[PDB]
Amino acid sequence: AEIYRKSAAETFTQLEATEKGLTTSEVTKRQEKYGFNELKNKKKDPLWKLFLETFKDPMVIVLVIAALVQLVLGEVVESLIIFLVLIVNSIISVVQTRKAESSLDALREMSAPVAKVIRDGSKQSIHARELVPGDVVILDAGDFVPADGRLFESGSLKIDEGMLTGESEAVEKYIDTIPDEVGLGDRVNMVFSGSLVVYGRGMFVVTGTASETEIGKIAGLLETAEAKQTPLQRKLESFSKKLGLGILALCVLIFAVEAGRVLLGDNSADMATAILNAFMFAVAVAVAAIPEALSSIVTIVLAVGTNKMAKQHAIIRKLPAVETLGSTSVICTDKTGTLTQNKMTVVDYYLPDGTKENFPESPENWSEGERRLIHIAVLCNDSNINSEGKELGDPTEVALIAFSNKNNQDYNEIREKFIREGEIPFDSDRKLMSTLHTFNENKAMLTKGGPDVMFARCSYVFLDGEEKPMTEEILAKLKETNEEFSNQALRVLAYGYKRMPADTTELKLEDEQDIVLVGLTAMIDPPREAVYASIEESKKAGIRTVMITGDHKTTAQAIGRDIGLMDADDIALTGQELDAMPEEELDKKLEHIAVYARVSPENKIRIVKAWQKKGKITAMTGDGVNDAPALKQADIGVAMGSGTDVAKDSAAMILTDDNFVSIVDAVGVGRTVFDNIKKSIAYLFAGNLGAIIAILFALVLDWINPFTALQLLFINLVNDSLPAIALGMEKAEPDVMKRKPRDINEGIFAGGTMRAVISRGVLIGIAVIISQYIGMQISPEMSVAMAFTTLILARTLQTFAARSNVQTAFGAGFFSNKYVIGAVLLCFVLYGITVLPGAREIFSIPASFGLHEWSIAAGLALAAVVMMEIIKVVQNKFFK
Ligand code: BEF
Ligand SMILES: [Mg+2]
Repeated sequence: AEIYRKSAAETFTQLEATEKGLTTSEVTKRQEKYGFNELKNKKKDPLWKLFLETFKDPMVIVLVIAALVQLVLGEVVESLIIFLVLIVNSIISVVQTRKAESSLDALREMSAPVAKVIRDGSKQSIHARELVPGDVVILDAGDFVPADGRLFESGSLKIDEGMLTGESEAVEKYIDTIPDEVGLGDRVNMVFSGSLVVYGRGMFVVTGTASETEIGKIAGLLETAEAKQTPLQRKLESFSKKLGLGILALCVLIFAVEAGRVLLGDNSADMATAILNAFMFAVAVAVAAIPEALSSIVTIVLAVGTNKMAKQHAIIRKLPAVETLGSTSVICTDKTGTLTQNKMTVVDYYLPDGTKENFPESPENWSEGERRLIHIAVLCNDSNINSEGKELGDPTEVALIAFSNKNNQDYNEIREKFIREGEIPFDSDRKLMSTLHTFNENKAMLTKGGPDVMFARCSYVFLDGEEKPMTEEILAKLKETNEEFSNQALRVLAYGYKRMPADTTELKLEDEQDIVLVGLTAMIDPPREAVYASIEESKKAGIRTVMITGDHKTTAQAIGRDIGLMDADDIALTGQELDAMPEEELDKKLEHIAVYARVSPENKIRIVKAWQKKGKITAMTGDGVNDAPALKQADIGVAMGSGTDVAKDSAAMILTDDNFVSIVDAVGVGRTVFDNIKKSIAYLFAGNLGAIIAILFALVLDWINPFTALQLLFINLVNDSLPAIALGMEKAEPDVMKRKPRDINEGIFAGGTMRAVISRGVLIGIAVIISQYIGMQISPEMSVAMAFTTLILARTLQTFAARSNVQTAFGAGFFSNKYVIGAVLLCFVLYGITVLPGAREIFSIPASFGLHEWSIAAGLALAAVVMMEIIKVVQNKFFK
């Protein structure tokens, strides 16, 4: 924050080193003191730590207590089933946590393997690991920067600072000390570790190593990035705490009821039998209320959504990440490589003849001026594309010839038509290269460079021909066009041709006057064709989009206004302004600011953290290294296929096809996934509530347990899991994309879903109560069998009613959800397996369970479902 401001001698004196180098004793003492230039990998959570962390869930705690109670009671099989369920849930959660945590290693491969360091007066290829502040490193083209440092001798050095600015653009490096504070991407006189050197030679003095570097700061932010809780995960945690409190209250009520039946009853009833009955009732309540298959069902629905969006070439590493997309309220975005294609292109153009909007794609129909413009654009080129669009040098020349080829006019044919006869490379202050290649029977010299230099050098122009050198009207029009392009943040290069000499004798400075401007071409990183549609859909979906980019203020403003991110002539927030902004000021000015420019990776993490502080599920989407801290910090991080590997790892999603529409598609798929998950959880907990009501009513009447532990485990694991998955297979709501993002504190049972849960559970419990009463009219074992049958069949047929909370199954399509019908049929098969003579004893179903008792129980379950439909109709007609 101060090294770049200080002079080269000042920072040399600060580090106690000279330009010659440092001795071996000094370098080894400085290596032993805060040395070891490398990104220390985080030890990260071991497997056992994650295992014990997964055991802190209230549902897991209640299930563990129930399993221990069953093991003490002698129910070895049911306790082992509960233990296996807990093992499966913990394994699933730990696997998901490991997949999320795979966003590690910080990509230390970005750091250079070697480093040309002059040590003890000798130049050696010392490995970048053994580098210390004070070490003087020589840089050349194609050499990764080993450590952060300040320039003191650099000859036309250019560094691809694509891991802070996020752009593969060769940033020019000058040794002059910066007198004023500049942004992290504008530090001209300071190299940064992990940034490739594109062109030129340089030699700097290291000022930072390991975590003190900017890539070190990025690695530190990645390591300290908060493991965000998924909105489904946080809703389930809150409802799990509530359900654990409710189950503890239910067990307290059970023990109090039994203690009352003993103390207020008679001394004949032994304490041991009553306490044993209380323990069985409490463990049955725990098993029933806790959905043992809930984690598996949620994981399966999330995997279904992940596969659905992987069909669109968007790999979602984290299973809850699709849900996190569904609950997204803010989409933070990078510009270079994420909004734009990270490929410079020519978008606009101008000639004194005029501008025909879009450049014609037919060279046969091309005008003379346009043809000469393209010619003096291609034959003066520096880059090339030969195989699979391989880029030769700077993206500016690549942009020029890509625009030339995009008009169905291959540049290679023109280059072979007009052989190069000498050229001058870039001359720093002289932006004009002015190649002197011989043309077709004209021997005209062609030039290309910056706007201002071209306009100052020449006075002629190509209006219709060799126009007389007047410089008022054409100059005004040219300047107006250039200023308009600059206001559009369009990079401008002006080209011309001179032919007076027609000799081409030497290759040196020539008559830089009278180059006869024929036109100039605009240039910018254009937004992806899918970006505008994605922005329009996100705004229609209530999701605001925020641009966080390393580009200058002008380019970010132009891109935001191009895609409708900002208002008319809005003002973006520079990275410097954000750095000078206290967190309170940023929070006060967060909704109003929609585009951030010239930001550092820590600035991106700061913006994402601030947006998450406002209770909004932030969707940071990026492709560069600078986005990786923000990708990890965001609740959902979205990467691109062409983005860097660290950005792909740090982001939950990876758009392999770089389709920005896939981001809004993921938002919609996640909304549908959360609707289906809420349907499945509502169904599971309505069945659980029915079982709980039946058990409590049996308790208060001194009745036998409606369902044993094995029966409840079977229902919750194989007879509710399949219908819950089927309801997770539900079709998308018609207005799934028009809904505002769901509240982060909405709760799992909200917006009429709690009412449906309560009604369905109450009716299921009432049916099981009536069935148990009818069974007790026969025998307690018959009561258990018929209560279990009624509960299992009511929960099987509850799939139809749980499809929608306002529209009945008869009216939403009874067979529209083929998964629901398949799950209902398979649950019928499973229940028929239960009433098999061999398996009757396992499910406490006596051999006397005749077809009359089955008919009564099945009719009670069907009446429960019919009354559930009737209650749904009464609810959506009367009160909402
Ligand atoms: F590469 Be970006 F636009 F931060
Ligand atoms: Mg980028």
